[PDB]
Amino acid sequence: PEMVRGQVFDVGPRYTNLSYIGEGAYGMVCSAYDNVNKVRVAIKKISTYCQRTLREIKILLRFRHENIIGINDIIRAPTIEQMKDVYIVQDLMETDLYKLLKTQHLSNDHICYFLYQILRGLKYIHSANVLHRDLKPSNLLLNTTCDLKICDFGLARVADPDHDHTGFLTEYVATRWYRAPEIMLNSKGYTKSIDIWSVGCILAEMLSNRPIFPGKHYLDQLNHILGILGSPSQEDLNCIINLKARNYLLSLPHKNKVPWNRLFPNADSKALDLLDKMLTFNPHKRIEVEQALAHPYLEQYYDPSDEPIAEAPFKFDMELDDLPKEKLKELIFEETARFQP
Ligand SMILES: *CCC(=O)Nc1cnc(C)nc1
Repeated sequence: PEMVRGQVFDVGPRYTNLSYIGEGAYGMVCSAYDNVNKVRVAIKKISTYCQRTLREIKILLRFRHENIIGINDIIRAPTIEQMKDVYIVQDLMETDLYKLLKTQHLSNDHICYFLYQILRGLKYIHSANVLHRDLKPSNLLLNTTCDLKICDFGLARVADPDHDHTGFLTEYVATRWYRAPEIMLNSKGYTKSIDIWSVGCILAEMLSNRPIFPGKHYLDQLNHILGILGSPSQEDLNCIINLKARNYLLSLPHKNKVPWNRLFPNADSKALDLLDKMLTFNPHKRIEVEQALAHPYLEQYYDPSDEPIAEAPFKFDMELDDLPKEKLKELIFEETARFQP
């Protein structure tokens, strides 16, 4: 079996000429030559498993969309007893939006096209009643021709708006700078509006190459958001019934709105109108994915007949959070069976 940086990376004879790329949310990621399809591919090693691995595999195997990364193949031992590592093989993409924004200024045309493809993929995900819940530049892959694919469904959930409410300062898992204000106030992140806020943050980041709300800890994230949107209105406060959340907001000094054209003096005006609508404080007033696609900023691309939806809503058969470790390993084994000879 092949080794990389002193660690086993056992992808069978189909995949050769490994090159170490880095670490991801799962572990070691390499590229390799696929001797069947005659292209280099990306392979990630997954090494007591995590429910996030099963979630990712089940979703990605069910989804089929141009702007969502697929799973091409899965490598594992032929039996549960021998199964230790699982390797997930995917299209090799030149880069991701995190790397690209650290080095490259985007033209307005690239911003527009990237945003289109993000929302086109998101339309499909939300049409399946799924929330990605960790949209951010590093989860947006790009090829040499700037085709964009959304990746990492490890924190995804089925939408559940009727059970979205929670108390003030409830802990949350998803990446801090991309969290909607309501996560810190009264929301579990079980509604589609959670993902639109992340997309808004990504749009702002494409406009300036800097994250718009770089909070350094949980409540600092909310104070960055309020420092630009300004104090919420009476009406938007009245929507927050929880007293600890409400009263926290009422305790703050008045903050003025920072106009988008002052933060982004080089931006297209239609881009800033759409940004405003995605970065709306009140999640009920926030624009939805289909409205966003229909916004004038995206008029060159918008074509709902070419923005497909999922054939059916997605469902987890069992509730993943209460499965023991043996049942989780057993389910991963079953979900990956279709790739065995
Ligand atoms: C979703 C994140 C991801 O898969 N990123 C990634 C990093 N490196 C390569 C080669 N492919 C994908």
